[PDB]
Amino acid sequence: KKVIATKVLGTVKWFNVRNGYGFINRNDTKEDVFVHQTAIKKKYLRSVGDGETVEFDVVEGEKGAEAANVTGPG
RNA sequence: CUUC
Repeated sequence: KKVIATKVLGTVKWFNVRNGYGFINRNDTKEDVFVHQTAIKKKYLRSVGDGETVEFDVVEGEKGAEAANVTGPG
């Protein structure tokens, strides 16, 4: 729930619509960050596409770092 | 709901 970073840019590595999650690779540190469908801002509402550039916050989830408030750049 |  704690915000670790804000307005981070990254590239969607993959996002699986069957399982409802994927990973975004941060452009600043080159680390993958977990992203759940519920963390994506508005059929497949709340999805992102592989290869897309997104902007997001990084928070500390139960299981480590995850994306929050995932939107288009800007 | 953590590398499909």
